[PDB]
Amino acid sequence: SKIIFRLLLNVLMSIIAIISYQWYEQLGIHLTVAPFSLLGIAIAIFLGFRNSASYSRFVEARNLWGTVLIAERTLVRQLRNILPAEHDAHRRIVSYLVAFSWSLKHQLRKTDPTADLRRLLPEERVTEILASSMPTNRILLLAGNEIGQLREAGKLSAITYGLMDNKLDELAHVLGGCERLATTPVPFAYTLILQRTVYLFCTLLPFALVGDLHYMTPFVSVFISYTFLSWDSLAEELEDPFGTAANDLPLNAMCNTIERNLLDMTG
Amino acid sequence: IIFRLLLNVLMSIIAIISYQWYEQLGIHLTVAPFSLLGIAIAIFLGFRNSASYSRFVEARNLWGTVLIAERTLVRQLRNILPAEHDAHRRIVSYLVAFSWSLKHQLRKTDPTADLRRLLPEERVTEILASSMPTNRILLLAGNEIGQLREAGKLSAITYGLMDNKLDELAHVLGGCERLATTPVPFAYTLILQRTVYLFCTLLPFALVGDLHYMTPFVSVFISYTFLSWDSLAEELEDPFGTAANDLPLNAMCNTIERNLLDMTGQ
Amino acid sequence: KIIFRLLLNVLMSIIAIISYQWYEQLGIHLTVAPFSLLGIAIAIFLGFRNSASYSRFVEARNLWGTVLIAERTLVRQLRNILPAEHDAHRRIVSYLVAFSWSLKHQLRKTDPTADLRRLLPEERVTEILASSMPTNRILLLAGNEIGQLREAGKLSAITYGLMDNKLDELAHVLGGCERLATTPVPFAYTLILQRTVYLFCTLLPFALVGDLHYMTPFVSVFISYTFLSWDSLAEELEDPFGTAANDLPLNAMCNTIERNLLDMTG
Amino acid sequence: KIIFRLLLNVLMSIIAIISYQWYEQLGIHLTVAPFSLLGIAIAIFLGFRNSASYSRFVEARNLWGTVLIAERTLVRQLRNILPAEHDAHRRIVSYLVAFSWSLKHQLRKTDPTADLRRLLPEERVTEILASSMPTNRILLLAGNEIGQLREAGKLSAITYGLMDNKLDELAHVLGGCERLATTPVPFAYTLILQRTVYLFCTLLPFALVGDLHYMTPFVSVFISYTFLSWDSLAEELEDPFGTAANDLPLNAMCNTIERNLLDMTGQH
Amino acid sequence: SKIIFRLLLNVLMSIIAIISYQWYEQLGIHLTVAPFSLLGIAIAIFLGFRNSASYSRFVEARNLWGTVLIAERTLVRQLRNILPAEHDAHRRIVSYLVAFSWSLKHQLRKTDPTADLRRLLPEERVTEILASSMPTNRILLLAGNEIGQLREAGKLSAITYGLMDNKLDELAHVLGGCERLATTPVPFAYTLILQRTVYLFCTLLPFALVGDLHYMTPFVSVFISYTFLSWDSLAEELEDPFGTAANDLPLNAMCNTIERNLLDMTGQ
Ligand SMILES: [Zn+2]
Ligand SMILES: [Zn+2]
Ligand SMILES: [Zn+2]
Ligand SMILES: [Zn+2]
Ligand SMILES: [Zn+2]
Ligand SMILES: [Zn+2]
Ligand SMILES: [Zn+2]
Ligand SMILES: [Zn+2]
Ligand SMILES: [Zn+2]
Ligand SMILES: [Zn+2]
Ligand SMILES: [Zn+2]
Repeated sequence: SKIIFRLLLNVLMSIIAIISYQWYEQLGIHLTVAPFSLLGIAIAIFLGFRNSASYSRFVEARNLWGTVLIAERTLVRQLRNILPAEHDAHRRIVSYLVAFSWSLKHQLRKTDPTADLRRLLPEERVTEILASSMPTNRILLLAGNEIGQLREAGKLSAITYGLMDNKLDELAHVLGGCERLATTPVPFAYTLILQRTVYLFCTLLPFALVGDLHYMTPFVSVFISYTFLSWDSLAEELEDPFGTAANDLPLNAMCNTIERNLLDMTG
Repeated sequence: IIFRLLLNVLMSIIAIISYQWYEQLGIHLTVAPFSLLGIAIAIFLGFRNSASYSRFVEARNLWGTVLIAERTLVRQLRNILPAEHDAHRRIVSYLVAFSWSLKHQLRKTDPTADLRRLLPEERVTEILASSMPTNRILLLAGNEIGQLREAGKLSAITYGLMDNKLDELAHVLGGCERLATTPVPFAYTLILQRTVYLFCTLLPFALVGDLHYMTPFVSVFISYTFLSWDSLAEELEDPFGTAANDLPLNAMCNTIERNLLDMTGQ
Repeated sequence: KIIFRLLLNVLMSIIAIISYQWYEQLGIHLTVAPFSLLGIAIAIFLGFRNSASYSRFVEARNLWGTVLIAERTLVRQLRNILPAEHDAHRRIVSYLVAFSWSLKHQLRKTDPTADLRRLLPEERVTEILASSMPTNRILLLAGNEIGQLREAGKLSAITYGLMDNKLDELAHVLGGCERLATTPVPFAYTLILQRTVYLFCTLLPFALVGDLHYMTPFVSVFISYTFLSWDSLAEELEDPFGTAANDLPLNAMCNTIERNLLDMTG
Repeated sequence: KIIFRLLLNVLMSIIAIISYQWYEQLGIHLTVAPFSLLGIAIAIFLGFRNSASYSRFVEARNLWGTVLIAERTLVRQLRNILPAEHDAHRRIVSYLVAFSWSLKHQLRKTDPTADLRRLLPEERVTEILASSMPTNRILLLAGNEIGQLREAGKLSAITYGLMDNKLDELAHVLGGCERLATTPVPFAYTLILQRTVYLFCTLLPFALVGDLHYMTPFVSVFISYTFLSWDSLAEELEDPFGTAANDLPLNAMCNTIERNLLDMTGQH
Repeated sequence: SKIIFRLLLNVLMSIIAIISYQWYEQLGIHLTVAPFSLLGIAIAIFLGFRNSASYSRFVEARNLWGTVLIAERTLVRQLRNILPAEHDAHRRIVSYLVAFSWSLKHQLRKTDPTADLRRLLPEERVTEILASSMPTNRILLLAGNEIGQLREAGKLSAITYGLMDNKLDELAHVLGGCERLATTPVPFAYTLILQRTVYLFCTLLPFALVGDLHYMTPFVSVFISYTFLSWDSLAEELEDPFGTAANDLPLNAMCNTIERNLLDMTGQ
């Protein structure tokens, strides 16, 4: 959908290349294919590496969200297995854990967490969380308070308390990894130039292809332009994995899966 | 894969016998632009198959950890409570339930017969009532270990060491679920398949000038190696499938069960 | 500074356009086929190199991501288990925060004394800066604070150990950042490939001008822009701790850390 | 084994010369440009394939490394915690060494009887050999020894846990190696992926004569050597536990760790 | 290096080709550049992949050595933090930790450690350390005897004893990874291929260049051979990161940094 526009332009520069062609020698222009085949292969190589980097940002982001689900399930498991009777702490903690993940989606989508927070917590908490530098980080400190007082209440050994504390550390690592990938994107520094280069190549290519491909120029030029531009825009979607493009991650579904898992695990 | 090679032999034969008419419109196909495109395709094909490959390997890793963490959890119980064979058999049957249930979840098949062969039916009923049955099998197993802990037969220190093995099985379950629902992005294989198939049909048309009657044998050779490589990526999706090059999840589940049993004198 | 070299190449082309006609008396012939073998090879090497430069920048960010993660969870641990002991909260947070600023000045080679005096008594600042490894001594002192809690019976040996592991993480960060700063990417990779990228871009028109006559500036400028752009991209990524817009925003990261740790302790 | 295919390349090259005459007698032609597009595609796929093979080799290399690391530090812990318990030192050490040799035999699909019988008493050798997974049973036996030191009260639960971790590392090695052996990720495609390289290297002189009429054999086999080296080297690394020139020296590694452990308990 | 030698011979093959192009028609050799473009690009792809592997193993070697400093630092931190009064064991452990790094240097450089060992430790210990097949291993065992005796004097708990024991496990992983990088290089086929082919390709190339370019052949055939040989010889450096070459890790300075960190941390 994004590239259909500029594919048709390339058909036009192709028609312009075909109409302008017989005049090359009157206009003084000689444009052979060998120099463009060298330039095109070097962009291919560079598009290959940039796409590899983008995808691996995607794969990392997906992996970090996988750990929210893994580590919330097993903190709840350890609670049910060591303090089975305290359904009261069960429910408090699960709300923090469910809050943490919706809070994190908003942080990364850069949207308002007030609604989701009120749906799950008391409004005194909702405002303690909204007041923080980082709500997600505030939610974790709160979830740790819940576990801390069970230790001070003697319901946990220092060993079974260390076991659950380690799961909140796993979520701290998820939080940091998501902020690194969010706020430190792939260097934009050249993404502007990284893309300027690929379309400049696609319009000039028919002008250099016609001499060989007299009337087939618009076909082979559009085929070539398709592949180069598809790869470059996938590279740019996948490179903001928390974005809202169609190939980005489905953070809403993932927060829902997370909610259903913990609620099913406590009630 | 074998069908589209023949359409290529046809295209090349069409190109051969329609070659007379090439300058009628001034349509002319050079090899040069097609070798630029064929090289930009080989690169992207190379990178994609890389991701398909890494995805398949991760799934084999995950399943390998099942065997490892289950072997080592049963090892600890045998080494620490060599007397308590009742707990031995209980914990082994949950650990074997987990693999089978994970397999059935990944293949979206019913785990009921397997679960009943291993567990008492009250336990099966608790598991299948869950919207996440394999995750609940872990809660049960964690319970067996915990009452060994609450009955004083394990110290907090080794209880914690066994709980950690359960956390490893939890990472397998998550990673399988994440892989199952997170394919390599479809946009990748969409444009690879559009681009690879178009390029193979057009190719004999551009080879016919250079190779007069030789195009069918060289154009077919070129398209076989691109389609071989492209279809390798498709052999490495669905690692949890049932196909011949999909993982042998059943045989791996039998190995798991075979190990834990010979480990407890059965 | 890269744009400068573009215009030199435009000149190399117009000189090569006018240098061209006399080529007879010296007998110099330059086809473009050999130059496409060399430009391809350079592009392969430049792509592999940029990959290494990007992976080094990424590891820099991960390192800094870990101080923020490790300092947050150490302070959360303190407030979760000793929520009364705010006299140790303030001392440790001040140590954690000074570790970050000291780490930053260390990587940027600037006087840290302002930040240290702003966060610690002049007794401390005199002591830390007397050491040859100031960031290492801050970790040592932060280790004392937890250790004194360990002897004061306020922490078990277990949770004393758990907080020790967070200082360990910060020890690995200090080491990793030091290792990135002292061990630059093998310089053989930067200027020897900078020279061959440079030589290649100027010598390119003199080999193009045969096939392209007055297009040569237009096409040679395009190619050179491509190579010099990608090569300059690897320039930036590969000194991640530098002071430059594209480089890591260390001052912001340290302010976020300080605001987070204080926000966790009012 | 590959020098045979190189010589067929000089042969094919002589056919190309003495029959090129009659090629256009039919109107059949072979330029270089199509075979240069195809050879570059193959070279790209060879790089990626060799990248995957190599990373299989490095991982098998890291897992064997961990065997030596974990056996050394477990024996170190045993010596440092229980300096007096030499009978226990000796029993565990022979299990550790039995584990390594039995892992080598398991990966190479050879018989471990002689190494087991040199190191352990026959009641345990028949028990180990009876088992479904002998290396796994050796780990279980090593674990019983550490278990009875705990039940006898000679170890804290903590320091008993520090050594039990050492056994878990060896269990991860065992599983990683099992997966790197019976799980070539793709199979009978390497048959395709290398048959492709074989046919390209035979058709190459037919496509080279026109440009370079009798020089083809020297150029045709230079190129063939290049392509077939990279391919066979990929297949060597693909199977790191094999007996090839570029595969793992498991024997040197099993001998190093035996030598380390005897030197570590005062048997050298 | 030895590279500049090989650049000058390319000036000879070119002038040879310049002055022997005369006889090409008479000798019946035709050498289009096109087939050499296909070989060159192939080799460039393989060289690109290989350099990556070389660079990776170099980066890993620097990483391993970086952990020596981290693990030794924090071990000394834990000792002061946990048993601040025991400056006597502080000094013995640190001399072991210092001997470990110097011995690790000698082991990787394959040089005698006796001098550095004599400088740092009593004579009975130097003899014991030099007897072992792996002195770095024996040094870790000795440092661990120190920690162990502090545990059986009741001066450490089982937990804080564990906290410090982990640091020695870390050091063992360092030893193991370094030993692994030192004994397991990139498979030598990777280079013999890339050494024979890159060299052979670099000299046959002007012979193909002369017909297309006649007297420019030297200038351009040299540019190409510099690019390939730079990239390939640089790979060879990065593959022996523990080598005594100029571009290899500066192991002596890292052992000096390590010795000075550890002395600064302990009063001196
Ligand atoms: Zn986890
Ligand atoms: Zn509950
Ligand atoms: Zn494990
Ligand atoms: Zn039993
Ligand atoms: Zn952490
Ligand atoms: Zn406070
Ligand atoms: Zn270890
Ligand atoms: Zn002994
Ligand atoms: Zn460490
Ligand atoms: Zn001291
Ligand atoms: Zn001439």
